[PDB]
Amino acid sequence: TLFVALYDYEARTEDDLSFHKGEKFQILNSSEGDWWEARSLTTGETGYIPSNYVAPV
Amino acid sequence: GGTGVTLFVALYDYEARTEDDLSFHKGEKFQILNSSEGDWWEARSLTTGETGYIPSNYVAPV
Amino acid sequence: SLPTPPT
Ligand code: NA
Repeated sequence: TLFVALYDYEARTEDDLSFHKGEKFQILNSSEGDWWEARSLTTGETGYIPSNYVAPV
Repeated sequence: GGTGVTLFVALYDYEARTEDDLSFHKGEKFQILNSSEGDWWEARSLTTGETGYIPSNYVAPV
Repeated sequence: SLPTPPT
């Protein structure tokens, strides 16, 4: 159930994650629209990610 | 710079804004043919077989 | 409200 970043992303808002291509995530909440809550498996940080930037491993 | 996956799903309905656009509905599946222009992608609809432009932030990997 | 990928 791991997801992987297809692209780098630089987040400029408080609650959105920045991440690099290849970074791995666990999805915590996909129910609230097309920004998902996720945990980065690099940092352990939780925040929102754009769901079009990640794909299932 | 491109996408490592090639099979995408529409997150929203879209109405073509030009003759070379696809129109599509939420859930429709696509194979991406050219992502190199960035904001607009060339895709094949796996419903219609038609090829045309889609807005790249309307789709996500399956 | 999603970003366009940087392709
Ligand atoms: Na942030």
